[PDB]
Amino acid sequence: APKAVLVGLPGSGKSTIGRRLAKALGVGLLDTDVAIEQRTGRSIADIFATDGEQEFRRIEEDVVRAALADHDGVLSLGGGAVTSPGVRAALAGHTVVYLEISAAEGVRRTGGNTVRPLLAGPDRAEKYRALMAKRAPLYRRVATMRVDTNRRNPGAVVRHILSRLQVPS
Ligand SMILES: Nc1ncnc2c1ncn2[C@@H]1O[C@H](COP(=O)(O)OP(=O)(O)O)[C@@H](O)[C@H]1O
Ligand SMILES: O=C(O)C1=C[C@]2(O)C=CCO[C@H](C1)[C@@H]2O
Repeated sequence: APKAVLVGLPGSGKSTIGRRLAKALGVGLLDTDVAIEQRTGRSIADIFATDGEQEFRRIEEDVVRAALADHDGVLSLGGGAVTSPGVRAALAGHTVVYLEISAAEGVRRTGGNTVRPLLAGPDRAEKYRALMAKRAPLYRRVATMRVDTNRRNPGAVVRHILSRLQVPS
């Protein structure tokens, strides 16, 4: 039972915030993207490219379930995990922190040479806004807490999370 589950588009800060957040709570960080790659011995890009997204979502869903059952620290889901309904159902009852980012900032923060099957040029920004439109509702439905990561330098993001995790709502 993770202390917290982080959800958000790529660029929202799931590894930046999830590392600072897991240290602060004195527990480990688990990223389901890396967990997929450790389970399968394959890169994320190879699974998309070779087996298709539908088969990727199935490994993901099973990895997420396994992490929700097993992990006691901070768990960050890959950006599209929430599109699988059985991920959304497994998330019920958990502490879910939606990292909210704008398009322009998400795009800016994701502009390096990381391989992203669903977020490649040209028109990468237009893709990101399609991902947002599609997924923002899904993140809102599963989240038990929403945090703007736009301006906030990370340590302030984390501080906000901690004090919100401690008090009732
Ligand atoms: N609160 C923040 N402020 C500024 N930059 C951030 C913040 N959170 C993450 N970043 C930066 O944005 C990029 C994407 O970070 P990452 O944490 O991997 O996002 P995700 O893991 O959701 O894709 C990194 O270069 C990181 O330094
Ligand atoms: O937003 C996505 O669908 C994905 C985001 C990632 O977390 C990031 C990089 C590679 O693409 C897939 C799928 C990963 O799960």
